[PDB]
Amino acid sequence: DAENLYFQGNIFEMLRIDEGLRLKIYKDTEGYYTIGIGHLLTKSPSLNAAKSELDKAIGRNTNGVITKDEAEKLFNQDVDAAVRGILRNAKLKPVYDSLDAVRRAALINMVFQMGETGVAGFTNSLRMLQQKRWDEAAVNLAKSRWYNQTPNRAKRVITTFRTGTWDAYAADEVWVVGMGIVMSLIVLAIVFGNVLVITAIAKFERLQTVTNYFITSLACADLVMGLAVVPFGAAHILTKTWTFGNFWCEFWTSIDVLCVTASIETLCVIAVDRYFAITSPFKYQSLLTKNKARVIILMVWIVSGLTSFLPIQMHWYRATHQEAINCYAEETCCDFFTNQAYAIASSIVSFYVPLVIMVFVYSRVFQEAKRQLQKFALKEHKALKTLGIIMGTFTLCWLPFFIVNIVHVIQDNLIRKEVYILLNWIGYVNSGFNPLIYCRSPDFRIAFQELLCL
Amino acid sequence: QVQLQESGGGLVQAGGSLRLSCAASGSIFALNIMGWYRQAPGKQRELVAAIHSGGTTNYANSVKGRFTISRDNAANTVYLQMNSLKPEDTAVYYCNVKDFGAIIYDYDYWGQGTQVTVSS
Ligand SMILES: COc1ccc(Sc2ccc(S(=O)(=O)N(C)C(C)C)cc2C(=O)N[C@@H](CC(=O)NCC(=O)O)Cc2ccc(C(C)(C)C)cc2)cc1
Ligand SMILES: Cc1ccccc1CC(C)(C)NC[C@H](O)c1ccc(O)c2c1OCC(=O)N2
Repeated sequence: DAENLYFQGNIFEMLRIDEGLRLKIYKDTEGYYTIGIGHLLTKSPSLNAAKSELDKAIGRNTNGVITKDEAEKLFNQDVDAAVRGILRNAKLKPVYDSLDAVRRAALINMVFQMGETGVAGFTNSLRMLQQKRWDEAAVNLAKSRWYNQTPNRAKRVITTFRTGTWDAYAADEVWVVGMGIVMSLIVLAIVFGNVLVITAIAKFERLQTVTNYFITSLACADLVMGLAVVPFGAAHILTKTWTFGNFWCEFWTSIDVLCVTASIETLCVIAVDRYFAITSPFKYQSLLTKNKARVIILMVWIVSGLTSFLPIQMHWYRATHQEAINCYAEETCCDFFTNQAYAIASSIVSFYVPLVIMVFVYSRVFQEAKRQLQKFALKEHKALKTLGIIMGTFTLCWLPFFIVNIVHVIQDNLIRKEVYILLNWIGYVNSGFNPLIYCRSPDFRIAFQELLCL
Repeated sequence: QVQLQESGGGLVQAGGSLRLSCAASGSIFALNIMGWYRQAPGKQRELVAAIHSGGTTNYANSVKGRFTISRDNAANTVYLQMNSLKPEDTAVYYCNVKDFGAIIYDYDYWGQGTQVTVSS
């Protein structure tokens, strides 16, 4: 067959898109307790009853959480059981034998979800599939209770019967392709822009100022983001696994919290710096010797190091629940789990304290402007646009992540994992935007003009 | 789109007094610095006297106690009062405007230029 190409059309890839890999017991659309990939633990309303059924199926005390290895085996046990039920049942097998392999998955998909006896209930609909009345059965199936409870999944199945193609499922794969090239472009902009900013200030003596020294610390944190944090995050998400061992992912996690904390705090430092330099240019200039601007950045990185490496390498961030323990003991799993104390403590230091200081700073900059020795002119509006981009971009990139992060602490299961990852990557791209915001100055544009060889 | 109009360039004897006046046109952000820079022959441009929009000033050490900077109350006009002029004070005084409209970087405006001559 020689088909090792991506999205082979088959039942296994069909159901995984529909059900999804969840390693903890969860309640499905109907309300029943489900684990793994659509594995129905029990029809009982007691989580305790579902656990013992799970423990009987697995053979150990799962505590409600199974490994990815075990979840795969239940799925295959569930798929083959659905295949056996079709071959055993007298209504399904005549329909099943007369179906091409693509529409066989759609029938097995139904039997997977609703069972042998439940799917055999479609007296007219199954009879239409024998007679190859696809569109006519498609309209028939859309009227079922199965359609009302899960309209989205039924559409994919009903369309799959109707066309005999994987059009309902093949489109999902473009997402992984488009996500990869988007994740790719993000790495380029962060590495290119930040190296370009670092190189300009270091090579050109005109740019070696105090405010730019703060820019340099910002550019270094954003650089390591694009070099270290972001590339492995793309590799982690696309391949669905971690391939570098436990130690390196805590060390990767350690760099992630390190750079983001240092980057955001430096934005806060730059904000206050410009407040002082704009509202008291002369007193401020007396203050900052080269040693202070050096010790300030030192504090930012010491504070950032204490938030990132010290809790993570000392296992203080470690969560205590069973699903965290397994991912901690699994070499290939590096999902992010933390106790409530670290999540709150890190969020305040990394984001909330800088946010409050930043918001207050630019407010007073805009507040100081009106009480000066002086009629709705342009540059006052033009200046207000500039800070709106600065604070607006910072806010819109990171405020969803750390709100959702804190919301995840207060109430569990409210944040699905995809939203949590998406917003972090929307936070990741602030590193690419920071050179575009803070390096608009005339001396930068000249330095970039010569660094790019005109 | 902004203008700087420099006035008061003078020939004067040593110890005499000069007054330099700068006026600005267009639209300038409220948070700004207007100052005076001089460049001596074969020397680098240096700060002489500066005033912030809020009234805070700054003077070079060589001109402290001798030069006084003042500002118009509402017309973006700056006056440099130079007294006890020394022959070392012989340079060309440039009207400056430091502009904070773009928050991250200060953006300068420069004046035309006026000659000050002190005769020993
Ligand atoms: C961008 O992020 C920062 C950058 C620089 C700093 S410094 C600083 C800033 C403002 C003030 S002000 O009182 O509000 N006033 C002078 C304002 C009108 C300017 C004082 C200090 C200072 O250095 N004060 C000195 C006392 C002093 O010399 N003069 C006080 C005065 O003139 O009133 C005590 C001090 C020393 C060292 C630090 C560290 C090491 C943390 C940077 C902080 C404070 C801090 C944060
Ligand atoms: C490993 C994995 C798995 C799935 C999705 C994303 C990731 C990568 C992770 C979560 C490490 N990105 C860290 C994120 O940028 C971040 C930065 C600074 C912080 O102070 C915190 C923080 O996360 C939450 C926290 O409480 N504190």
